[PDB]
Amino acid sequence: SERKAINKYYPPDYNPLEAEKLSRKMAKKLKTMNKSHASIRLMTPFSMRCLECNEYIPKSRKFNGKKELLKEKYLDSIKIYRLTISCPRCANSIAFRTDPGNSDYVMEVGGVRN
Amino acid sequence: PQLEARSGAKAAAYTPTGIEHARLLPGHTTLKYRKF
Amino acid sequence: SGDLNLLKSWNPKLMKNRKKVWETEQDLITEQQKLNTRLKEIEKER
Amino acid sequence: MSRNVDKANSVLVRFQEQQAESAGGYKDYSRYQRPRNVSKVKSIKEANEWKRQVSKEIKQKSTRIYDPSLNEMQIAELNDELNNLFKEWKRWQWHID
RNA sequence: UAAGUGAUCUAGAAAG
RNA sequence: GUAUGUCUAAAUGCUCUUAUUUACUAACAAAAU
RNA sequence: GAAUCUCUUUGCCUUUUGGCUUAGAUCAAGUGUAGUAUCUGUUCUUGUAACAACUGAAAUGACCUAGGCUC
Ligand SMILES: [Mg+2]
Repeated sequence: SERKAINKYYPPDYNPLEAEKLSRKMAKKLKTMNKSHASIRLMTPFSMRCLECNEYIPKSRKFNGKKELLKEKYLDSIKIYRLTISCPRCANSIAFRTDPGNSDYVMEVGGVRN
Repeated sequence: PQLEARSGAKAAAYTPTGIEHARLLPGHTTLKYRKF
Repeated sequence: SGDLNLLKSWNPKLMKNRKKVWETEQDLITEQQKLNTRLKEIEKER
Repeated sequence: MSRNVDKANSVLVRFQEQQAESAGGYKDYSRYQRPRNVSKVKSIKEANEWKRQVSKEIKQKSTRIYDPSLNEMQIAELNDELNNLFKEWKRWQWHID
């Protein structure tokens, strides 16, 4: 019952491998886990303007974003991500990408950096 | 904001709870007195 | 605390990620160099 | 598994759900995505549940699309989504029984 | 001619 | 200290991949020779 | 003289604010620290003739009191 709980109770018949298999079988059917744009909490490094309503969301402002994987990676084996945000006033989907060549981000049809 | 000051406190009487408070437990049943 | 993003995997400005990127570049870069030289040699031969 | 979703789709929970399904017949038709092609659902109860779910979805869609910033494109998009939902519902009202 | 005996604290769980 | 809130009418088995994690959480704490 | 309406000034008006704390703290950081959680595809699904038998189903509505014949 307590966040540092050592052992979760299992039923008396719990073939772990079998259980895993079952879960897998019922993971394609599952709504969540079988989808993109999984949530995340992030502060905004770019400090940018929301292109619709010009709301000047500043640096380090916290948002409940959606992180999604971009299939087209950078180079070969180092992934890059789309990080969706909403502007506070108008609900326009701002987002950005993390191209690690410059050790920084790229704006993605959301707003503009300034 | 709601970080707000105040105007007045309160005192309204409900049905007692019947909870065994630690301090409320008995202690110093004997009252002292003066000499006269 | 201050800047949250600093405690995220996806954040590229996180140092680990940067290191990884560098490593990737370094390996790939090396490969390119190896191939580049070969290409040059071939050109010379031609 | 912060933020609850992870917890929900943690293996143990999934296993529990499966067990429930097996013995007694507790499904959560909220939890699984409704199938695209009907007529791969021989049971009636399941079909009914699916229909209910779609109705709920439609209702949800309706509730949001009358919001004050009406000129925004999300609302417009939903209008098509709403239509789709309606169509789905209609389909679910098939005439096998 | 006589050294070298004994004194020994502790001690983890929750939430924040 | 892993926030929160509204919203709810009453295909089947199969196998193969791993020396990893699209992992998530930051309420917690912050210095040199 | 009395009734009323319109404008200006004075009075009355949010000529502007409902807490405290180290101005609450900081405009900085390869972070550290604690926790919580599991994944990749590919597939299985005989004809012809003769003899014996039937000539026809389903829908809802027209009669009578769910049942019974007719159209
Ligand atoms: Mg507290």
